[PDB]
Amino acid sequence: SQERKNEIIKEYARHEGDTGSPEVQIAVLTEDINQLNEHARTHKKDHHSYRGLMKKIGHRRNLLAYLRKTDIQRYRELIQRLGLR
Amino acid sequence: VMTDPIADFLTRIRNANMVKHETLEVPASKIKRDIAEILKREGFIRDVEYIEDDKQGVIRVFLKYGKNEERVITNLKRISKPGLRAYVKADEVPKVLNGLGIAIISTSEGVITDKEARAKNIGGEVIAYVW
Amino acid sequence: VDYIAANHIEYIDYKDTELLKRFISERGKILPRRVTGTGAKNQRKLTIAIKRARIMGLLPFVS
Amino acid sequence: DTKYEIMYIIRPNIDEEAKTALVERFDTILKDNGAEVIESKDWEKRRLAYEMNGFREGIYHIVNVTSPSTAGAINEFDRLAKINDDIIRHMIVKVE
Amino acid sequence: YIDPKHLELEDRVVAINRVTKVVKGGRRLRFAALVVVGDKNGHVGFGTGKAQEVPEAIRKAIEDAKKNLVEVPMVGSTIPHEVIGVFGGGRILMKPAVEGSGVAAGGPVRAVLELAGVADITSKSLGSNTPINVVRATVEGLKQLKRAEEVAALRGKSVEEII
RNA sequence: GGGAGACUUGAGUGCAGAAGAGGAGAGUGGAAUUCCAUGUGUAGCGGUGAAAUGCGUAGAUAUAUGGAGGAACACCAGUGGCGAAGGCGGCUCUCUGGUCUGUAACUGACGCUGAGGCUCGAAAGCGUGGGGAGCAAACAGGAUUAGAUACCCUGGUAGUCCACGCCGUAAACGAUGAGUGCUAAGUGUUGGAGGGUUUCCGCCCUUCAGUGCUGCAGCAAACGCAUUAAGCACUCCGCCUGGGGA
Ligand SMILES: CN[C@@H]1[C@H](O)[C@H](NC)[C@H]2O[C@@]3(O)C(=O)C[C@@H](C)O[C@H]3O[C@@H]2[C@H]1O
Ligand SMILES: [K+]
Ligand SMILES: [K+]
Ligand SMILES: [K+]
Ligand SMILES: [K+]
Ligand SMILES: [K+]
Ligand SMILES: [Mg+2]
Ligand SMILES: [Mg+2]
Ligand SMILES: [Mg+2]
Ligand SMILES: [Mg+2]
Repeated sequence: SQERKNEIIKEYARHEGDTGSPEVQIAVLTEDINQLNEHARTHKKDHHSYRGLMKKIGHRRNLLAYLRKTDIQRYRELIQRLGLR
Repeated sequence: VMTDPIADFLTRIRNANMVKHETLEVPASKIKRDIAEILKREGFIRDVEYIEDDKQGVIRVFLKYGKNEERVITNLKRISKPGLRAYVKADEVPKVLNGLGIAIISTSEGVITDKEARAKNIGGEVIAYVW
Repeated sequence: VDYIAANHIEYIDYKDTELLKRFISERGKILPRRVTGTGAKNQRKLTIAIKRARIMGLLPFVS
Repeated sequence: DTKYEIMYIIRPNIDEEAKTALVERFDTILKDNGAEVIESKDWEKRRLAYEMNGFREGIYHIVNVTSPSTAGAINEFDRLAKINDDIIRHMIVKVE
Repeated sequence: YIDPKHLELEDRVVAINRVTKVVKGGRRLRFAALVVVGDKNGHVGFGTGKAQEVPEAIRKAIEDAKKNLVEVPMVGSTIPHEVIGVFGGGRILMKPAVEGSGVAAGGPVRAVLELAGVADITSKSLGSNTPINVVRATVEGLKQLKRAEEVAALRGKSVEEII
């Protein structure tokens, strides 16, 4: 849902109008990952959609690594907010 | 993804020279400008001009062809590469085609030709050969 | 001549049996887009509409 | 929401009263399961291109409806239309 | 182009190959001869000639080589600078050598260089040894050779400024 | 290289659009084969290079009308489209992935490759339970032949289909790893974008991304490749070192 995406972006935006940033992208990626995990658990055999999920997971991990390298405090804060490891 | 802009610059010159294109354009950098001016003052190129943009600047090179449209620049080669950096001590500075060519070298005194480098009695990184 | 473009219609309802009948040959077989002069995009839309019409009985499958 | 168009064929023999009852029953089905019927109509009465369920004739009735994609109104309508004998064949298509 | 006339040309038979064409009856033997004709002063060329007889094949090759004469830059007793010439599988490397070192080359390359007049040079064939291809590769390298004066004129600098 | 900053072109997000046999789930449509029932009808039908086996007076084949069931989706269909690969072709709906073109609001190098690992992976095959029309290893019979454990013919089980789980191999091929940039053109085609006309259609021009064909420079042992390089360059990975043994 684009409306769900927009509200998530507003919540996690570093400032007003910041559509693209590690935190925003990671938050949006995490919500899509959770929704797509539900989809996969529903359809074990949708292997192509699962590949898309894995691409999202890899991209999210790369963004998290960059954020951890750049600002560890923001990294800690973001993982706390999103309930990540 | 580009990993050696200097090597890409040399390749652009070689390809344009092969097709006898009049000029070529490359994204600009301090090292690229040093190389371009060395070629300029060595006579391997007709002229160099710099264009200012918002990204990184653009450097334009005018290829030099003699009478009968002969290519002055026979070829160019990248010596020191990201995969394997190359450094030479003062007595190791090479001569390209027994001096007919040149070897662009970066030293503590800046990017200079092999002739100047061995006149100063200093080594450095052998960026490229040209002849 | 691309009839769809000439008529200037962007939506192809599968109910317009009159419209579909000019894209199916006798016996109900669909016509090549090269034969009919129609474009690729319009051809795909016509194919879907004709198949749906066949299913709903607006057009005959064979003969 | 997502727009659906539903064209279904009622058998030629049905009485007008029975046809009205059938149409009203299915309209109630759509509304209760969550679909908002923006329009319903009897499109036409046409001879079938081929015999269907032993009939050469039918009454094509259209129902333009709108509903959320997740809502199961369309699914329940399809199940009930298959069950019913008065309707011969139904087609549901998303419309832009 | 180089005019063969006015040049005191001399020839050397690099190789004579016995080549066969299979015909309905059997074999049809011919001789293919590779020859190098040079002037011992910087002009050299190579030619090929096919004929039923060795002398005729050599004569044809010599005429062809005269038509294909080329000139090679030479500094002192050696070539100006190192050069590698490739033609097909052939691949020859040549470097200048100090005075008196001789012509350190093998077979066909010796003929080409000696005929061209070079006296002190080092060589190595890093590719195939097929005589025709190595001779062709040799001349490619010799053409690649460049003169200090021409290079200086091209670059617009004096020869001293170049060196 | 390290550290401290700055930047937006690479990268990604946002916003606006585009096409698609991309995938998974549940339904559904007609053609056709086989079988079943019942009519009409009488001696063959079927098959081969030629024959025979086989089916048929217990009425076959054919023919009309129905009914059953399984599998695949004619026309469209196109060096067309989508997919990382295998692969994906009736139609409808639900869930879902990716790609492409605009804009330049957003972060400011966050990228490329990627041993070891994990996932997918045609067909055949294995396990469990169903399904089974057609086709068909094995097998039976008839032919052919010197022989015929085959090719041909008549039947025909597993299998081919479905659900879950193994298997992880193919000439899994473009017999061409991935990323990036640069280097004549000509001509088709797919999806966009912009403009100049055009009443609209359309025509013409520009440009981005695919897909083909021809063809410079260059490359190549040759065949040929040639902006979809096998050309010119850089980064990372996989792999090769005579044939057989293997
Ligand atoms: C039928 N006559 C043949 C025929 O003319 C052949 N040429 C095609 C011919 O060829 C030959 O001349 C040949 O050259 C080969 C030789 C075996 O036989 C020769 O005689 C050959 C003659 O006998
Ligand atoms: K029904
Ligand atoms: K989609
Ligand atoms: K099985
Ligand atoms: K394949
Ligand atoms: K061995
Ligand atoms: Mg299988
Ligand atoms: Mg058989
Ligand atoms: Mg293998
Ligand atoms: Mg293209």
